[PDB]
Amino acid sequence: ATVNQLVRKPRARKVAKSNVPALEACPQKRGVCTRVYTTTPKKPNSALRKVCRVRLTNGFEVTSYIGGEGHNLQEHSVILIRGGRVKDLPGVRYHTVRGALDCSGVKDRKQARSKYGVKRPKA
Amino acid sequence: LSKGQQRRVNANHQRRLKTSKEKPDYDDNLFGEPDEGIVISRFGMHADVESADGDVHRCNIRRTIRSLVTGDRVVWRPGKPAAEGVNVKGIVEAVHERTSVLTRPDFYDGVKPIAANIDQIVIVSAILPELSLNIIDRYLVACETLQIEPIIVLNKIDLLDDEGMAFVNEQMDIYRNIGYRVLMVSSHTQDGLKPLEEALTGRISIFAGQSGVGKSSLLNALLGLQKEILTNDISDARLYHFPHGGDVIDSPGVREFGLWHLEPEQITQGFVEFHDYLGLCKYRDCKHDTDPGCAIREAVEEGKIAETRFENYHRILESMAQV
RNA sequence: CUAGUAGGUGGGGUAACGGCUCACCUAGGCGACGAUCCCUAGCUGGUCUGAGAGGAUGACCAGCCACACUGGAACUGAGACACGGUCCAGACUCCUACGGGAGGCAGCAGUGGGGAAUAUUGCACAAUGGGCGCAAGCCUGAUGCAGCCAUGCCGCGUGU
RNA sequence: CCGCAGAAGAAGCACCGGCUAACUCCGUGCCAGCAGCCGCGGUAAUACGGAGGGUGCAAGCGUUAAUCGGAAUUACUGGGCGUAAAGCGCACGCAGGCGGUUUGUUAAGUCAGAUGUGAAAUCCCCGGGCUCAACCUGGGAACUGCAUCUGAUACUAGCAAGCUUGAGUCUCGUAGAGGGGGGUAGAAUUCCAGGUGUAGCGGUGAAAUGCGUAGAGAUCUGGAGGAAUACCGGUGGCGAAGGCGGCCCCCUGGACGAAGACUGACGCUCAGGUGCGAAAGCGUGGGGAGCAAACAGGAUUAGAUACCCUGGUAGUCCACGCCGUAAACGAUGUCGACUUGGAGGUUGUGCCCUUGAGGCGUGGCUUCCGGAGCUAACGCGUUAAGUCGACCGCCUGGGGAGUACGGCCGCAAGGUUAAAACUCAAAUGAAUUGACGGGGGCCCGCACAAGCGGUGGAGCAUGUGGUUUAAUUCGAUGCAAC
Ligand SMILES: [Zn+2]
Repeated sequence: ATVNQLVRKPRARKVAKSNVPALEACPQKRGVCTRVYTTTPKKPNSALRKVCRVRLTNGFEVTSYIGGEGHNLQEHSVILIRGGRVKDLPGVRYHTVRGALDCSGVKDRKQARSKYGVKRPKA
Repeated sequence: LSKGQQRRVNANHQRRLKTSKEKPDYDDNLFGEPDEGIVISRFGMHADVESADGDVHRCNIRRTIRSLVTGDRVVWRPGKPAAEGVNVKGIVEAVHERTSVLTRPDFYDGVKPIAANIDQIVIVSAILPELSLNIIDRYLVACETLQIEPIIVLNKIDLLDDEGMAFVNEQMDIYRNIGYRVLMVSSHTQDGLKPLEEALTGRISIFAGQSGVGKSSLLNALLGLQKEILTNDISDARLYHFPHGGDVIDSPGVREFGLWHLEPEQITQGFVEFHDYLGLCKYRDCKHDTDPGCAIREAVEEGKIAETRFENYHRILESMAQV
């Protein structure tokens, strides 16, 4: 528009709202659960989920989804987050690594075993 | 929603119950053994269910459940064993066939059963400020149609006086004349709490009244522990348990027993008394109004049939076509 | 909004211009051309991205600067207000014959601990580099390497 | 580097619904689960679990975390605010921004050369060297700046020195609800003193409080007052906006036209700054007709601290002051100049047998239709939302939240300014088609209507539903089952 104006205020683009704030470009963080909560899915898109508030070390609780199917999580239970989000569960924005720390792999998935970090079979 | 897909689906859910009951460990691991329960509280998306053990569990309700409501006793699970123990964690795997239950009328939104497994439905009511037999009249038909027992309870009697009661009790005598059950009392005052207590003895029933009839007083009067707030001014699906046995589905609505339209020939069956007023009339199709030689009319203006009952019965039929 | 503040006189001080300084004088100086006040930040060449212009940055290597346990100090000196000097107050620390003392890993290696995570308490003076030295040479965790890491990149291959 | 064994010791992981390259069999049955997205699964799922088959990728792979890229997704290049987010009500003016027409001028900007400067490594052009590559090395190019010097002098700049079409000015008119102040009347009505007069009046889909024989209502006369100023009057006017309507006077602002004469760029915009602000409310103090939040009765209703009725305070009008929001709207920033028009509106005038109402021009602005044009559309379209230029304001998805907190203001309300967290994944637009109406209109048919005979009661047959039965076979049921 004008120069005039431009010289006074610079243009301004957005500053992105960080979807997480497990931050300090968190790769991963240990957290510790709280308990393993449970909550409903979304209005049409419906599934139960094993999720859990997590007592992260940087200090921010938040409930994570517990991936896959199989399980091993208590109330008190050091755990490791990753981001994520169950696009059908509000409040999820994470994802606790399966196979990490306080869990190993679930039983016998075969496909994509890295997701749900599982060994290689006996071959 | 698919009546067909709904059907085939029904069978599946049904088998799931019996199959799960067959025995457990094959089911297992996330959740624990199935057990019976009834629905006390409705969390919209959750439900509080009291177990056989007698400990309530807030549970999820698998989509596979078309619906659920208060007064629904049936099978259930909580998550695991471990999981109930930190924080009420459970889920409702399936439900049972509501043996006895009732629904609300509505306008757009269709009829929805309010509660199931009911032995008696005590109509509340209150003298403050003023009653309207109409609300009770319409309710009487409901109790007959679901083949439930009705108890009318004129409450808050302590609020009446000389020229206040002499017109209350008598005016209600109609119920004592046609064989209905009633017990004047006043929650605030705890009067006639003996008769009711006995009546509720070994029975499965609940109390619902119109706008502000002392429902909170009576439910809180019989048995009230850590929770006596449901009075207070003029204002407002959980079926609470009784002190002497029996449960009462309280949701903030039920007490306002509206009136839904079931059939046009049933209205005549609503009241047993009609069993003698529908014998021989003037017109084979005499709707009992301004016909020449009617039977119900010749009885009403004759002193036997309570006029008030006529106006109310006639209004009910005119209320349905109000759609 | 600014007090030793702005200048101007005087002196004093620095290797040197100056309020640098003391003393003296004047009463300015400053501000939307955002002073000042606040939050956050090593700076920079770069680096990544983008057709570009720009955008996001600022590891590694090189220029700059600043810091060396918390602080506040000068001295010494070519040169320092001086990481592995000095003194003081300070917090720790630690030792002690309880009188007093000793200590400084934003080096190197390793330790704790912190964390999502980042490697040996290895080797060498051979080369290059530097200190000191008259060379000799000595010293030099700079450095050359060697150890570890599929961290990235590249290649090769695991068979035809 | 030479050598010897021997296929030996060495391939993985993901993905394959669509986007987005890749498909089947089972299991599962809105469960378990998925996942970037849209979304998948409630009995044949290419998406879940398993299996196979193909696609990809490679010692490496995926995922997660990170940055920009895509994104022209802040829009210099390179967006937008008539209706989808976005023009402040509205004005005025200092900083500022922008600048009619001549010359001179400087050489400031500009330009141009030139003089320098711009570590090295990157990078790039070109080459070479490590078996290739990465890498390395050499050379060039480049690193698009600053500075200085010597000019160049079109424009911009500064000043100088000029002009006239901008602006401004004088003059002469017009029209106009421009205002402010003070008068003043009528219409009507509240209330009144009475006239007449009478049961009822008043109120309502029905009713009631209320006034009603104390004479209401009604009628007539007078009077008091309160509030607001019909018909005109308008698709009208004037105003910066908000708005401003009886007639009269006083003080006052702006707009426009015409001969003209005059000045001489004195202008445009404008942050801040200034003043003004539809209705609420405030001061304080009056007032008080009508109306009317609150409040009180009556009614309605299942309830009805509603709509309706009797009403009625606050308020309303006056002053005064304070309060500062308006869908403050043409939902359309400012000032300027342009580019097709037709009918129109109200005011001005030249000229022209006005001989007439006037004709033909000529200015103002505003309506309605409207080309090109422009536009996502609708649409707009010489009064532009076209083409432009200059200035100024704003908008950066939805909710969050016009809120919080700070601020400032303020009697208080409250205004103003304006976030975060988060959460959502789309909201939003318009246009398109149908459906949709207790919308409206337009038709007929035994729809009504016009008649005929009916059916409906009464006794009997089919049937059928209830009820019953050991069985009372199975299906057909709002007209379209009987
Ligand atoms: Zn009859």
